[PDB]
Amino acid sequence: MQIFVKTLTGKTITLEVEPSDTIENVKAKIQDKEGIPPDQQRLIFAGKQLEDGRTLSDYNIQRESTLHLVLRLRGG
Amino acid sequence: MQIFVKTLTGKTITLEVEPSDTIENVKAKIQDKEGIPPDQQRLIFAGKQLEDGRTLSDYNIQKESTLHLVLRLRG
Amino acid sequence: ALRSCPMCQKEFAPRLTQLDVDSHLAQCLAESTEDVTW
Ligand SMILES: [Zn+2]
Repeated sequence: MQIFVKTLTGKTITLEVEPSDTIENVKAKIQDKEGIPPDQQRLIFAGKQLEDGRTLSDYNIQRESTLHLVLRLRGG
Repeated sequence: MQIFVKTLTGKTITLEVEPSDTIENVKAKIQDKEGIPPDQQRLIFAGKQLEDGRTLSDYNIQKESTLHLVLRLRG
Repeated sequence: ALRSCPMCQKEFAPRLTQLDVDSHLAQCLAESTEDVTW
């Protein structure tokens, strides 16, 4: 099933996923497409910050759902 | 020549560039190092926001100039 | 669920969709210099 990941500049990334995919899997896919390291990604959906070990179905994420991606710079 | 790109998180990124490089080119180099997509980068020098199609020399950016990088919150 | 932003306390009016709320949250998270949990 297809989901959308929207960035703060309005760019939309389209992903093919399964409901049983974990958030970490999703970040890895985002990395594959955009080159953004997972550790620098934060995802939001349905009022929640998505946790890496949970699944899309845990958050009720379904076909054509839109997740929001926030990037972090490295710190230090 | 070297330039420095500072972030508000206290990181300094050192880049090797040419005066004729475009801002777009500079953003690509920053992506290579920091993993930030160019469309999410804003670069500032001497209080001015740098436009993608312009060059470093267009802004009088020279060796050891310091730019600031900030992430965009809006398109 | 959310009736207000946990970062900035803005109230979420009923005219806001889930997408609107998520978008607001994303902006509030991005603007914070630290990583926040809620
Ligand atoms: Zn807020």
